[PDB]
Amino acid sequence: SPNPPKLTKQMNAIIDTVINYKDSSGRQLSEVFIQLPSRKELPEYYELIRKPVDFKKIKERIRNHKYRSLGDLEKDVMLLCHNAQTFNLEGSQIYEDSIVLQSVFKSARQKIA
Ligand SMILES: O=c1nc2n(C3CCCC3)c3cc(C4CCNCC4)ccc3n2c2cccc(Br)c12
Ligand SMILES: [Zn+2]
Ligand SMILES: [Zn+2]
Repeated sequence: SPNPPKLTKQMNAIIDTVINYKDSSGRQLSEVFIQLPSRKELPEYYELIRKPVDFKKIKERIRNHKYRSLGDLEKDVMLLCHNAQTFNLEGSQIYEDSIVLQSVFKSARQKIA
């Protein structure tokens, strides 16, 4: 049966909150994470990261009704942030941005659900 309207509305609002988020410096943290690096330019990314995912793919899964619960969506957002932390150095801007986006996802979920 189709996802109920409440679930659909919740996923769009949560992902939009994460993608649109700007820190105290005015920087949109999601920017680098929208699209994966190219397989031709950065093959080492695909050698180390077993399940690559980006926000474009998460938005595709939301659009095509693939997530059946908020937990399903959370699993992919957490995977994206975990991959950023696996590939990139601890303490780097991209590693630290992914930790902030995990927090933004959780806070947005608490406000809509
Ligand atoms: O884990 C990630 N790490 C990175 N990096 C790092 C590799 C090393 C540098 C940062 C990216 C770098 C790019 C360049 C390409 C060429 N033009 C500039 C930007 C593009 C996407 C990148 N990207 C992700 C994109 C989506 C999801 C995840 Br979870 C990641
Ligand atoms: Zn549809
Ligand atoms: Zn794990």
